[PDB]
Amino acid sequence: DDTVAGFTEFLAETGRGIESGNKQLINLNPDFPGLGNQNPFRCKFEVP
Amino acid sequence: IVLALPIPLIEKLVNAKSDDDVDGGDMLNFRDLLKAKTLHLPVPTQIVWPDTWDDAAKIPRKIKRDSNRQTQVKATRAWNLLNALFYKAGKVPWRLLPDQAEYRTSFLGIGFYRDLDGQQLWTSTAQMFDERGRGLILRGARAQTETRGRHPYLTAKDAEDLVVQSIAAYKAHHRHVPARLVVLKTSR
Amino acid sequence: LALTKVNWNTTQFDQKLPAPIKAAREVGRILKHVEFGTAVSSDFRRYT
Amino acid sequence: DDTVAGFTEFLAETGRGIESGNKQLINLNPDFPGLGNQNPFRCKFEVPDGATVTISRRQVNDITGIGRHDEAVRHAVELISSQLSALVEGSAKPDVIVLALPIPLIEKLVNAKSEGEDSDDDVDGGDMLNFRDLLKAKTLHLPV
Amino acid sequence: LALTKVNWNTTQFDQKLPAPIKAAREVGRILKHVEFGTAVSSDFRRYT
Amino acid sequence: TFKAHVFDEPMLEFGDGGQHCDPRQGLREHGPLQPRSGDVIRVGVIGTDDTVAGFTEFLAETGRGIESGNKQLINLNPDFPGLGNQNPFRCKFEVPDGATVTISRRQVNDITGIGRHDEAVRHAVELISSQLSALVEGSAKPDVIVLALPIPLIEKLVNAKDMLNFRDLLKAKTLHLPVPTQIVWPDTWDDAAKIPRKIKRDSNRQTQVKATRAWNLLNALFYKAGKVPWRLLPDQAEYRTSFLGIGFYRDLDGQQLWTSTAQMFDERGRGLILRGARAQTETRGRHPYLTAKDAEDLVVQSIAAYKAHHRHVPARLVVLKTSRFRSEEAEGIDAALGKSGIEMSDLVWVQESSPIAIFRDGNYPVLRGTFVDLDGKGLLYTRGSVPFYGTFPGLRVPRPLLLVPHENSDSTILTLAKDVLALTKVNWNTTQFDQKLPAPIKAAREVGRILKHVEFGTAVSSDFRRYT
Amino acid sequence: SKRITDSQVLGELGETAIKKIVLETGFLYEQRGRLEAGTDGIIELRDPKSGAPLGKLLGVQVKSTESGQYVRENDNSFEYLLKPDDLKYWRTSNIPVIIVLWRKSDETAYWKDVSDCVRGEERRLKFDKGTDVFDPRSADRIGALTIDRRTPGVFLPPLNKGEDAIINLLRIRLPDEIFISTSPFGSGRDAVPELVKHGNVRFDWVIRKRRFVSFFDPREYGTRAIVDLDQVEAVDTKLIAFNDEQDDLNDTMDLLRRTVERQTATQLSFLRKDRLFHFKAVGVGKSRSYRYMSKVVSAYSSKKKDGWGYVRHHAARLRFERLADEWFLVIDPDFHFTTDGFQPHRYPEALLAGKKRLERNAAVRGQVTMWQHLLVESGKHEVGLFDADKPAPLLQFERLPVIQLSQAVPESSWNR
Amino acid sequence: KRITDSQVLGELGETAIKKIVLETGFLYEQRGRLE
Amino acid sequence: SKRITDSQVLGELGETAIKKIVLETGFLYEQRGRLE
Amino acid sequence: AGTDGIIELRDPKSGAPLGKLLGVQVKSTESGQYVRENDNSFEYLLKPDDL
DNA sequence: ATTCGGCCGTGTACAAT
RNA sequence: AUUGUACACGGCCGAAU
DNA sequence: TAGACGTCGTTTTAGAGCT
DNA sequence: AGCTCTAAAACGACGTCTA
Ligand SMILES: [Ca+2]
Ligand SMILES: [Ca+2]
Ligand SMILES: [Ca+2]
Ligand SMILES: [Ca+2]
Repeated sequence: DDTVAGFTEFLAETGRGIESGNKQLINLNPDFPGLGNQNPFRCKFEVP
Repeated sequence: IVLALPIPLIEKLVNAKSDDDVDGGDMLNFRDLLKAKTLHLPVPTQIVWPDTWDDAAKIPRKIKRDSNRQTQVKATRAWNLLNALFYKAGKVPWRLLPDQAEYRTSFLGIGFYRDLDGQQLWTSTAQMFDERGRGLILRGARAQTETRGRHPYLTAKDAEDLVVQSIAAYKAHHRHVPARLVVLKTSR
Repeated sequence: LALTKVNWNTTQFDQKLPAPIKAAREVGRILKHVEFGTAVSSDFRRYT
Repeated sequence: DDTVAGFTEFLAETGRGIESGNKQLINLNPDFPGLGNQNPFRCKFEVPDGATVTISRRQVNDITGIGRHDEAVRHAVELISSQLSALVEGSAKPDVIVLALPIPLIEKLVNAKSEGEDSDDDVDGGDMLNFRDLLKAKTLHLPV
Repeated sequence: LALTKVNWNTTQFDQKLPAPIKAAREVGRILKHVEFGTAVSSDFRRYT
Repeated sequence: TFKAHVFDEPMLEFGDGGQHCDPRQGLREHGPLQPRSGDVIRVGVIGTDDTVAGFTEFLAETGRGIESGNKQLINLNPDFPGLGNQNPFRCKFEVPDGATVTISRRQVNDITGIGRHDEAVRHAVELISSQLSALVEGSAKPDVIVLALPIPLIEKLVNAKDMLNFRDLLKAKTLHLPVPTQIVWPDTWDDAAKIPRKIKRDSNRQTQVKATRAWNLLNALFYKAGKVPWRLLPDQAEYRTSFLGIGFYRDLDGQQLWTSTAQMFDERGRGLILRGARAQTETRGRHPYLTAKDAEDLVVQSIAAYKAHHRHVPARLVVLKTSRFRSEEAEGIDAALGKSGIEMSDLVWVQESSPIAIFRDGNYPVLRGTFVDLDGKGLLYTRGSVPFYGTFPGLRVPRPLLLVPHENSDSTILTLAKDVLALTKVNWNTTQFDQKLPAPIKAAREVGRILKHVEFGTAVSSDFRRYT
Repeated sequence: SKRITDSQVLGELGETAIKKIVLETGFLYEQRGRLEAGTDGIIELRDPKSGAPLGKLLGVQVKSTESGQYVRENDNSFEYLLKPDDLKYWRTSNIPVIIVLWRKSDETAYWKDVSDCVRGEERRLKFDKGTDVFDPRSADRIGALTIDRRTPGVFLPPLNKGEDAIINLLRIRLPDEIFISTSPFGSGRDAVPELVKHGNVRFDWVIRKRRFVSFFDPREYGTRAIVDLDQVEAVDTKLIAFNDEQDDLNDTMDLLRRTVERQTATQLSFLRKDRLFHFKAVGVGKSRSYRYMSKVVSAYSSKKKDGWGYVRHHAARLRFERLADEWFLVIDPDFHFTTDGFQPHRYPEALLAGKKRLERNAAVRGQVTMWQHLLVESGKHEVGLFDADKPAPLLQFERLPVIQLSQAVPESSWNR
Repeated sequence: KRITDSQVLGELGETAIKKIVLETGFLYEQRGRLE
Repeated sequence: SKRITDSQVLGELGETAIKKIVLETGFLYEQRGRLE
Repeated sequence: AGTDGIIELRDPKSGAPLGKLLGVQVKSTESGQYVRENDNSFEYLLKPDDL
């Protein structure tokens, strides 16, 4: 129940967008856009 | 389905420390065994360790007991994980852009893997070809043949039955044999 | 070189090995535990 | 392609509703309502494009050309399983796959009579293979 | 008597046999051709 | 009962992915499917000096543009854009210096002096073919050669003062020259000139408006230059298909019947190969059908031609014939397919003499593309009222095509009708897209006219540029 | 207090009523808010076949009325005066604007393009009650205003709901009983002269391969000398009519045509060199007229002219086909020319070519309906109404259900 | 995109009902895009 | 001759601004037609 | 439909509506970042069906 | 001879209601 | 023969008596 | 009888007015 | 400097003069 709740928050966290881990190389380490118009998959990752 | 293993379970299954004496050193791999034993299930499964969805989590390495494993940044982990999740959901993320004037080609990769006894050698093959339209098929099959040995290469009959199987799989989607067949192999 | 960009297991495209060669090895790991003669799905989503 | 087109039209026909066969017993033999207020499943049964696989006339003639009925059933199962494998790994993966068997295939596999001289009818043997049971068993690994 | 009305293969509710008995016979037809020791799906949608 | 269906007009492709339902309009917006290299299509002209100069100005007259012959229907009778940015072919047609061969008045009077029409036709053919050779060998090197026949020659070669046809004979005797030809009468490039008819000497020849004439003539010139104007827009996921049209033509003596075939298939990438060919071995007879052995050879030759471009055998083979498919032909075709491992096959008889028809309330006929299933036999209206044209461009009543598939056909009649209807829009001999017959069937008949005079065993070009 | 007068609600009633008419046509309506400047709405064209919005708009001005008569109403047409300020605003628009008139008393709606001025009077429109009705039948006409006819390459997909078309086929209801026998006569033609001597001529009989078949019993209403009575055993028609043998198709077709000839012998004469059924002319130089339903329509089946003249008998090529194990009859309209009405004309080239050139789908469809009415009536019960010397006809013809077409020809928009 | 016949049917019904209310004497206000 | 005075435009702008404020709040706003 | 609103021109001086319409489609985002957005420019990808 | 099926070839009228 | 349709005429073929 | 011109109904804000 | 009517615009049909 710790990991199930923990991973579920992560899926919602990716929906909000994740800041890039290294701004020096923005192409090798890009930031996950989120649920905006830049959504890489045009879908929502949800746990029903 | 995402299998979020807890830290104590990872310690027992992977690092095997909670270890007993070594018997041959061919310890079972939990991930490969789990994937094989649930091949009859209709939904693909994904294994995710806690340190990827939580930067606070730390799992020590198996042999180097005093050091945690180093992972990519959180943004990169989200990119790779969600792309795999999308692919396993039943859709192809991207495809090679095809040249307009190109031969209808089918790619067949051939590889070998040690048997569980550690001595014999089996043949595992993968086939890549783009279906009619915007799509890409990646099949994974094992040569339905009985010629067991330690040779990291195929036999004359074994290769023929393997190529025939790959062609039939291609003909199921295109209804015509490929113009070109490129066979990539891990041995001479 | 073109085949290295369709592995689908990672979003980083500087993969060393072509996908059919790489996919064959990934199938091999799972199939060590599948007894010979057992029919299994050929979908690569079950092995990646 | 005759059966695929025929069955696809039937699914659309059920959407428009089918009158009851026996009006005298309207409960034992009701009428399919179709799309609307009384849609029994609240869903549309559609066959998306690219989700159909056609059995060629040569493929049917290949199965019918086999003398032994048991061999013909086994050969047909391998043929349909290959088509089923291609359908589930394609871009348009269906929710359920319908095998609309053509009339000649049913005659050869169920009735077990061949257009030419029949072999397995002459040699009955201990028992006979059932095409439906074998097909379901040989496609248990497929996800659909 | 209640178990006779959950035979989803038909919509006519008057059924001579309870579903667990009926379903156990249907899976027998399919598993007749499955080699022993081969893992198969337990979902009944594959047998009905 | 009988279930109807109205197919939407198939979409075409005009290069750079340009999609439109009208060839002439699609060419205006996007240009030809295969863009011509360079900017000038050199056109050679043969004829009397007035005819040569008259046609030379006509090509220039097309550059300035031709006003639409009927303002009421500008979709059926459109203007010719000219050399602007809306050029239908994105190229200019020129008669380069030195690419002109003149028929002298003595030469013309030599032809008309022969009493026998057949002897005069043969004498004219050898004279014209000799002048064709001079143009080809010379430094001019045109891409397409236009033969502008003078009025006195037309009055003699076509009208009297079975019998030989000058166009068919001329085309056959020039099959060995690299440059394709194109016969043009003075009525095409000059409204003033009038040609009397053959039987009725009083009546002149009614012709289309000049804008329509320029559209059809220049499209043929562009196609004969070596580039495909347009192509059917391929579907997203369709079987790699090859279309083989089989037709029959009367022998020169007028009794025996040969087999002429035309094959059309998509090239690898943007292209559309149309091949006209004759059966390699023909058994003597008057039969409008085929024999099991020769029907096998036609398919085998057809597969090899497809395999030369694609390096793979076609997934689906569609055979269109002008006569009912008989058991001998079907089993002969099946034998060839098994050798090459073709999965699916269709055998359709394109009947044009069927009396079944469909009528609607109003003064206009049924829409083009309307289809009705008749016990597995299709009633396709390849011609009819066209919404794009705003009318029905034709005489009394369109006659529908009856498609009678053989029992050895994989696809349904609904699918075959859609393919047959689409195949009517790739007849490059004209820009009007409401053609009654599919291109493989029509091209086979047009090939038969030229091959009537070509002696058996002679190796001739399979390119359709030489027969259209 | 605040009041919403009947004029205001009626004005909003018209806008809603027109929106209801537009929506059931298949288009999209767009009611403009408080800041409307002379257009009460926007109409967007939709493709009924695919449902894709075509993206072509046109302004709408709705002028309602509870009751009353418009300007110069005469139960056929009326006039409407446009306000000059409204006319000026509509001219500046880059989209066509149509004015729709709604009357509550008879719930009728009429439409007209505001640019369709009559007699040069810019601010006067002349409606027509028979063709300006606002309803789904006018969908193609509305969309035609959205494009400039002067520019090439503009067109609209058909917007009508659909049409209904006749099939030019007549279902044949064969009698369930057929009279077959193995007659001693070798060939059919050999037995024809032998029938004349015996008498009792019916001529609905076909014999080939030494086997005899007819719908009537040869033992009465016809001769018996051509057949052996003992072997005449009556059998069901389904055994031979719907039988797969090619020979059983040929005799059935020949038997069907000969049976048809007797049924229509009152008005139809069957030519032999050309397999053509033409209306027999009563009176050498007397033109005829045949009446058929649709409505009362009288077509000059036999027509004569002056000079040496001719008689243009309406003709048909009656042919029989088997579809889905059910026999159908095909009608092929044609014309037959005769000098005195009985012997064939000798140069019908110019007459046939001249006549066939003129008619269109409207005329050809009329001939199909005329023939369909005649063959259906010719086999009806009580056609002779005597029960003796005139038995009920063997063949029953019934019209097929009307063919349904999803798309319809925009004939109304094609007015020149 | 596309507009299904069911989508336009709903707007036809709401317009038909609004038409019915108007000569009844009342006032009808069709709501916005949000359901 | 047709004129849309600044008063009507200002009133429509005020209504639109109030609707925008309401939607920013999170509620739903329905605008009444001519018969308001 | 394809468009989300219609803009009608109007002369600011006299208030006269010119009658010229102008289709408008509005895409609304919440704290997003357009594709390759600098401090002075960005890009946008139109759906093929919208074109 | 018939009865059913069909096909290919050469001319005129017309540019579409 | 810019282009095809419609119509008219003519020739011929396949199956059985 | 047609045909603007008019009165009547509302919103919408803003001004000249009496206070 | 507040109210309050009063102007000014638009739309919605409908008598009323005005010929
Ligand atoms: Ca993975
Ligand atoms: Ca079942
Ligand atoms: Ca040509
Ligand atoms: Ca309004």
